[PDB]
Amino acid sequence: PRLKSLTSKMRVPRYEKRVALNLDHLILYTPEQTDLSNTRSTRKQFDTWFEG
Amino acid sequence: VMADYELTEDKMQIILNGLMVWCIENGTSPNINGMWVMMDGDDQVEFPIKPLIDHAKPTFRQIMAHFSDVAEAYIEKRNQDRPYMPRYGLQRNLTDMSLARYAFDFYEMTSRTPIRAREAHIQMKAAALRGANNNLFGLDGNVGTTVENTERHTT
Amino acid sequence: VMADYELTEDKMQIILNGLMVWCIENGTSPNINGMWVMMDGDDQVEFPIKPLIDHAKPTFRQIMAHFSDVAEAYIEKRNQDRPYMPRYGLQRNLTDMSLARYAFDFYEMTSRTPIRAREAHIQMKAAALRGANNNLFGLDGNVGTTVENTERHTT
Amino acid sequence: IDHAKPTFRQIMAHFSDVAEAYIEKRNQDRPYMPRYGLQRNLTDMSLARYAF
Amino acid sequence: DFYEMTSRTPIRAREAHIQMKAAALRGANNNLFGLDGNVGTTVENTERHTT
RNA sequence: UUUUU
RNA sequence: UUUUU
RNA sequence: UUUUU
RNA sequence: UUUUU
RNA sequence: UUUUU
Repeated sequence: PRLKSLTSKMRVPRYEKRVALNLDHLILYTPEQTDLSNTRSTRKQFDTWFEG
Repeated sequence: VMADYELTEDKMQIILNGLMVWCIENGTSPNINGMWVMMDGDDQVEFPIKPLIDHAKPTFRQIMAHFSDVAEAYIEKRNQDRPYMPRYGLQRNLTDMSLARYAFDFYEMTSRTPIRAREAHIQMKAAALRGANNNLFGLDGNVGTTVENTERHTT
Repeated sequence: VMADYELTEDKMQIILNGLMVWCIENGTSPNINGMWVMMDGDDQVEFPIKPLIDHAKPTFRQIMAHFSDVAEAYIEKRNQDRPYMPRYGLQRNLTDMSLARYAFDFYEMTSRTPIRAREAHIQMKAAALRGANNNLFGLDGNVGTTVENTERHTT
Repeated sequence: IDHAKPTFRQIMAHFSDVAEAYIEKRNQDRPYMPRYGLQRNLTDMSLARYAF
Repeated sequence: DFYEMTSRTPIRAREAHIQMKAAALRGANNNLFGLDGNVGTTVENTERHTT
C-alpha cells in the first residue's frame, strides 16, 4: 500500500466544472529558493555586466 | 490572458502553475515591476507581468485566494525533504521550522484549522504593517495659479 | 478520508490499524507537523498527516477514544514477551514495569477497572500539565493606528 | 438598503432563531465556524452559536 | 548532552538525567520574534521643491 | 509483586 | 466540556 | 515538539 | 439610540 | 472591505 501527496478531490478553482487547473504533473519542480527571488537579479544582467 | 498570449491550449495550466511560485516567494501588490521567471531544467525562460494585473476588477490577492492548498501540500513535501522556509518570515524573523505552513503573503482562514498558528498569522500580519496610511487623495488637476486677464494690449 | 486517498477497499482497515501505533507512541494535539510512517518488513513507506485532523468536528482524542482495548491487548502481549514500556511515562518517569497498561495519552475510565492505577493516571495527567492557560483570545484584525484624513491637497 | 427608514440591523433583528437552529444542525454534522470570529480569533468550537 | 530514553534502562540514573537536564536550563526563553524589516520612521513626502 | 550493591 | 507533542 | 555551548 | 464590512 | 514588495 502506497500513494502520492497531491490529490484531485481537493477544493480547487474551476474555469468551468470539469476543468482542473493546477495540473498535477508538478511533482518535480523545486529549484533553489533564492534563485527565484527578486532580491537576486537575473542571469542576463549578470552577463551584461561581465561583458560591459 | 487567453487573448494576450495566444496559446489555444491548456498549457496555461502549466503556466499558471508557474505563476503560483513567483507569486509565493515575493510580495503581492500592484506596485510591482521587472519580470518574473521559472525554469526548465537549467534554463530560465522569462515572462512579463503587467496584463495579469491590469485586467482584474478586484485586486490580485482577491483572485489568488483560491490557490491555497496546492502550494500547501507543495511546501509540505519539499519541506519534508529538506529544511525549506520561505522568504516572508525570514524578513519577519519566524522561529519554528515547523511553522512554514502559513508564512504566506495571503491566505483565507477557515473552520478546519488550528489555534496556535492563527496567532502568528495575525500578529505578524498587522505588525508587518506600519506607517502607510489610508491617505485618500493625491492632488487635483485644475491648477491655475492665476485667472485669465481678458484684456487687450495696444500701443 | 475515503474521498482523499482513493482506495475503494477495506485496506483502510489495515491503514487505520497502522495509525493506532504512531497515534500511541507520540502525543495527540492539533499542533503536529512532519509525517508519520509504519513498516512492512524492513521498509518504511511513509504517510501524511493533516486531512485526518482538519476533517473531524470535535477533536482527535474525541474520535480515538474508541480504540482502547485493542492496543491494550497489544501491549499485554508484546510486553509479556519483552520489557516494553511506551514513551509517555519515560518522559514522566514511571517506576513499575507492570503499569505500562495505562501510560497512554488518552483513555476513557470505566466501571470495570482497578483502583490503584487510577491514581497514577490522574496525578500524572494533571501534573503533566502546567502553565498553559485557557487564555482565550489572540488579537483583532481591525488595526488602523490612525483615522482617515478625508481632505484634499492643492497647491 | 435604501428603502428602510431605520438601519439594516434594526430590520434583520427578527431573523435570529432560524439561523440559530441552522448552525446548530450544520455544526452538529461538521466543524463549521463562521467568519466573524475567525477574524476576531474565537477559541471554542462550541461557541459558534453567537459569532454573529 | 543528548540521549534517547528507552524501556531497557535503570531507574536511578533517570533522576539525575532529567533533573540535571532541566535545571541546567534557565532564563533562556521561547521569546519568539526578533524585529521586523519594514522600518520607515517617516512617510514619504510626495511633494516638490521649487524656487 | 517490586525495593537487599 | 476544552488545554497532555 | 523546540530551547542544554 | 447610532458607530461592528 | 481596502492598505503586507
